[PDB]
Amino acid sequence: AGSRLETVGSIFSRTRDLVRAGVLKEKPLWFDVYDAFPPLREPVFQRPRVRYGKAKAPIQDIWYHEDRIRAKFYSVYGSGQRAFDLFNPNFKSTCQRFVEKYTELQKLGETDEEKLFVETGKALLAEGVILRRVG
Amino acid sequence: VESFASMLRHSPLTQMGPAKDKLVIGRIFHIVENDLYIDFGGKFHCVCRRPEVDGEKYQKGTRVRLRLLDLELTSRFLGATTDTTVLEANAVLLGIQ
Amino acid sequence: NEDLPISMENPYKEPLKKCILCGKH
Amino acid sequence: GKATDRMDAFRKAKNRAVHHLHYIERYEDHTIFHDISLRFKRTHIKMKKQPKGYGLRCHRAIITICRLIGIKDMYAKVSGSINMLS
Amino acid sequence: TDFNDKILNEPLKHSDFFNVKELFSVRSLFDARVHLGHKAGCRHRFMEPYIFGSRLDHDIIDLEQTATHLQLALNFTAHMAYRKGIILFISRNRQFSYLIENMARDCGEYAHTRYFRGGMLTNARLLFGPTVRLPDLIIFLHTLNNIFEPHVAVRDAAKMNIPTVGIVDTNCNPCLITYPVPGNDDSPLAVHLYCRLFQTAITRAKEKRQQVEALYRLQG
Amino acid sequence: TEDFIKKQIEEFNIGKRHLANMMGEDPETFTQEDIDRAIAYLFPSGLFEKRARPVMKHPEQIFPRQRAIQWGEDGRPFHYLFYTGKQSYYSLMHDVYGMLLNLEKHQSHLQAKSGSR
Ligand SMILES: [Zn+2]
Ligand SMILES: [Zn+2]
Repeated sequence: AGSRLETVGSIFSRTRDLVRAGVLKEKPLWFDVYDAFPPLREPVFQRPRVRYGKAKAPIQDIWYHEDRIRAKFYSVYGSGQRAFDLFNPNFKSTCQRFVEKYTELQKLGETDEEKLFVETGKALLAEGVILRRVG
Repeated sequence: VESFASMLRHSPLTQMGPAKDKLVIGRIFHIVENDLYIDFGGKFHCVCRRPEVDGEKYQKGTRVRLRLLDLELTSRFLGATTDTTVLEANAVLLGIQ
Repeated sequence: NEDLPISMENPYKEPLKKCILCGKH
Repeated sequence: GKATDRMDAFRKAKNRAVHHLHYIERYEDHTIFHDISLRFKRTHIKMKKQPKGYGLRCHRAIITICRLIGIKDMYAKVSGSINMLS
Repeated sequence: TDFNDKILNEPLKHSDFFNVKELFSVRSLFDARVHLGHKAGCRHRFMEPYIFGSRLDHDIIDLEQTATHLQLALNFTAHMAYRKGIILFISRNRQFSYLIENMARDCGEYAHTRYFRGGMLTNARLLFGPTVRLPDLIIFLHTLNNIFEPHVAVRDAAKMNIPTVGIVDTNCNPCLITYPVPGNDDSPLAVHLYCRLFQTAITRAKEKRQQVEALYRLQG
Repeated sequence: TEDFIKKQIEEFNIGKRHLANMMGEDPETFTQEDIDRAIAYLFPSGLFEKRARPVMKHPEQIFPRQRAIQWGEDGRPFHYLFYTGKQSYYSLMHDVYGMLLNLEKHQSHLQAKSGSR
């Protein structure tokens, strides 16, 4: 056999160096498939560490402006009576109807957020959905 | 034409925002003797119990109604470097449809 | 492209619960 | 290799040591590629590159195992703790 | 003896000998709920190059290089079964343990989703017998065992000079995982997407194995 | 060690023939209970433990079972769950959980399509 030192390098490195030194008299199969078709990252062993000090994570938060529209929609109406069906791909709920109407009303150019909100309520009443605002 | 950011900008999980008390429908895929497992979408499932009302009506394949408490329910404890999960979400049951 | 998220200041954030005697003297 | 009798411990050390192997690339089959100065917990090992006529100015264990790698020409000064395993 | 040399030399010269670009798309991965993730408190450090971002402390996998990861992952597997690889589906999870054990059965291969007894990969030479062909490729579906630690066969297989092409989570550790793919490994839709995918990669490889065997006995 | 099992079965057979010869019977009728009677009379051991007897039986009780080789010349395991080591027990457990799963499937689809030890 060969090596069982997983911490020396990647498995391709040790197998390459070992067959190239020629103690191994038979080249393995996955070696030819490995140097034929390589992976993106060499899988070399790393001890993990711990963030100390002012280091933080470089994974961002995911927001949109429609999330801010949903914020005031949820602060007023809560969840609408339409229960979510998360198997439905195009489930356009009252949040989604509210925000789509809000975007095509921001396409009018009313800077005032309250008349946008209220004309959005009127466009949903013109669609036919009863608004359950906690008055 | 259809990118990756396009698939999850208007995806329903981004559409509904935070899962604090929202109505959701979910189905049954496994039952053990007292308990029914409610696969409502997202990563995990939630388990609940048969209420006496509509007792054998809650069967394998029926839809129910969920109140949607938080989706994973993890918390780091006193001396642990990482929080442990439960692989559950554990919302509150209402009824059917 | 335009569906990329934009780094902003975290909506849906609840306003922090004052104590019961907070604005009082 | 650890046992209660000697010769089976020798057997154990040989048979385990074949399955644990490095490969060390040697510059012109006689000396390392550059100089190395590190430590293993207390043992400041320190090696410098040497030309072809310069022999092994090395510690006795380093003499032996550098003979068994195939290195021939090196200098080495080890100080602090001199434990053979370290 | 050169016909055997030519029968394996030919597939090493194309980026898809079996054309595995078609076996999935980015739409099906999104529609099998692979992009979701654990809490960001359980987020692991090596996953920061394999995560798109965080949605309200739920972590989203960058699904673009996931496909690029899966391209070589399926390329590695199906090239191996072309050359008669022994593929071990090690998946220590008791929610899909019944599903996987027939997946290796109806693809003619092997699986070990049970409790890992001690000297399995390392001390094979008396646990199984004096001469035993160990698996040449080991696929992981769940790299965490049921105590949320690295499963020991991850540490054992790469120690045994054997490559591992796993499904890696957003809380796992893909250090000795040679061909990882960042994917959800928890939902039944996602693991069924996997269990259909690796089933296709073996089977598409095996029919193009048998035809070039017929190609030697085509002329002679 | 399988060749030793063949030699032992043919030796048991020809000893059955010679027991029928010395007992004056046909080799076609001289049976196992009569074999036990004859050899039990012919060799009177004075021991209390019955495993320390003169024994000539069906040699597969006399010999332990030599295990089946799980691989051919190409070395591949024949059984799918060979690499857990306990192949037979875990295979049986897999089949029994399959019988229970299709039985649960039959109970749900029965609601959907309606001494010993
Ligand atoms: Zn206060
Ligand atoms: Zn896992």
